[PDB]
Amino acid sequence: EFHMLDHTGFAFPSEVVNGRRVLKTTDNNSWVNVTCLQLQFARFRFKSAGLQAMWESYCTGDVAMFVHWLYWLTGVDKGQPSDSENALNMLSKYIVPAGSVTIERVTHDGCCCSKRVVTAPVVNASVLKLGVEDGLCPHGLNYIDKVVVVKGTTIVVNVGKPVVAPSHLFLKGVSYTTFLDGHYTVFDHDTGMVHDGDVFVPGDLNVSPVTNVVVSE
Amino acid sequence: MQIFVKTLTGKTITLEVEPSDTIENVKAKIQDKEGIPPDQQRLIFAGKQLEDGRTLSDYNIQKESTLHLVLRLRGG
Ligand SMILES: [Zn+2]
Repeated sequence: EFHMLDHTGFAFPSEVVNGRRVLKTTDNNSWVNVTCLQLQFARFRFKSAGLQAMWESYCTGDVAMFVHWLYWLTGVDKGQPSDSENALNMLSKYIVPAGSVTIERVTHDGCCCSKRVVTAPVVNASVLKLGVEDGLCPHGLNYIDKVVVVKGTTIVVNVGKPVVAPSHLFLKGVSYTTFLDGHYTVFDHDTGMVHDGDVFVPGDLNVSPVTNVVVSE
Repeated sequence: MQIFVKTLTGKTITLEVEPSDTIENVKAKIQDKEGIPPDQQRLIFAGKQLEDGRTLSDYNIQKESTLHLVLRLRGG
């Protein structure tokens, strides 16, 4: 039972960098840092008042309880590296929906075609404007799945490996989680600068392998 | 029934499953064919990550459905 547990071990030294709460790189916690960064970039709130208080505490620099809860929800032990895209997917059902994404599933010639609106805070789709190939149609051609409409704020999580691509080919977003191999960072679109633990270093999206993006209409 | 899984190398495999098969059971089947340990598998269907303890029926996964396999990242 989470409330019974010692959180003191998860009190990672934190800072404010470009107005964002960030954790010092220690104990393989980069996954925690970029998960929490994208929650701030997306401006997400939790359905539970108890979780939302833990989140507000994290942002004001009382990080231990919300960080522990992340480890606890995801089944990760202190000092173990993990997966931000997994953590974000597991966080999704706890977050108040604040937007939607329309996914077009089509063939180049239009043999078969559809659109579906997804209204979860975290949606798994291509982070590229051109989309990804995804399964064969009854007529016998491979489907392309791409994001074609953005309402409010969603976090799009790539269906695949981290993606290296000329920056213009990515879905338009405010922030891009990048993975190098591993170690997680966040490309800030506004500044063109990179959140790497508790420092702000220059970076290039064209060579950043992107795993997820905060999209906002 | 038959469903399809898009593997890490972009090729498509076939699984023999029932609607009442758990996501753990589907992951065990991908492990048999792909060698990817269940705890390292993330399965995507209709933009959703599938949860352990739930079944294919809970997500309305019908025959000739294509799941997407994504390998777990270790970021420190
Ligand atoms: Zn077709």
